[PDB]
Amino acid sequence: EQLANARRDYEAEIARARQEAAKIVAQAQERAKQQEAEIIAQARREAERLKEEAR
Amino acid sequence: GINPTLFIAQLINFLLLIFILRALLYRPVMNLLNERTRRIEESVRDAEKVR
Repeated sequence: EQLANARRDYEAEIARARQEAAKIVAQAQERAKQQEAEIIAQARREAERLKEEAR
Repeated sequence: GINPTLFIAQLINFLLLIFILRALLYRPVMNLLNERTRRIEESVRDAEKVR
């Protein structure tokens, strides 16, 4: 029974772990992309402030 | 009780009982061998599944 349930649980856990890891990686990538977009917007604001200083 | 006919009849009965016991123990040895083989196969399958 442990052999049978171990094969079944290995398949189910591999599928569930792949799905959960993909979802967590997607969420972390979305958070990192939002942070990078905020950093790029801050850099653009600094460039605009430098342009205002040049003016 | 000293006669050859009684000894022959008792020997025949003993031979019949010996044959019956031989069949009975031939069944249990095969049953035990099958049980041991099934246990070994189950353990091997469990180890393979874990790996």
